[PDB]
Amino acid sequence: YYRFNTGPVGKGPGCGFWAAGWRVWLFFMRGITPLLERWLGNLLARQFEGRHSKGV
RNA sequence: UGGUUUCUCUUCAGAUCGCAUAAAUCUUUCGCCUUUUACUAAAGAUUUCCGUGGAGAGGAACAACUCUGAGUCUUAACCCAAUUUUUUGAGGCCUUGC
Ligand SMILES: O=P(O)(O)O[C@H]1[C@H](OP(=O)(O)O)[C@@H](OP(=O)(O)O)[C@H](OP(=O)(O)O)[C@@H](OP(=O)(O)O)[C@H]1OP(=O)(O)O
Ligand SMILES: [Mg+2]
Repeated sequence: YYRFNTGPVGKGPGCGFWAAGWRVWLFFMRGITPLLERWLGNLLARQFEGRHSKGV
């Protein structure tokens, strides 16, 4: 925004440069994918296999 | 002495790259601090995921070929006659050695 709102261009909304935040949130997904695949796999495996009482 | 786009599989590659950058586990300190998660911010040890490269094999061509550029019997007209070279100052004779 400091580079965007420099001269005659004011301080309205008017700024879609979503590439930076887009990269930031996709690099979040890059690492959250194993964690959520493991967590959702255990969720589905407990729902369809049952809970093991004193197994571990 | 002479010819590649795409799909899959296998294998080997991360001591200067993937000129980009996430998460997790352990162990040790921490930092807050009702306890457990969920966390702070460092060191270390390890892993997973999104990507990548080299080689080989096979498939799908929707590219087109062999007097052709380069020959082991064709094909760069120029390495082809005045003192330094591929055109003789040559010619003649005689003695020595088993
Ligand atoms: O109000 P300020 O503290 O001056 O800052 C605001 C705020 O952004 P910050 O997060 O940097 O404060 C606004 O964001 P909101 O949280 O209010 O949504 C933003 O507007 P948008 O983010 O909605 O675009 C706006 O930007 P601007 O007013 O330039 O359009 C920006 O103002 P400043 O840039 O003047 O700080
Ligand atoms: Mg209790």
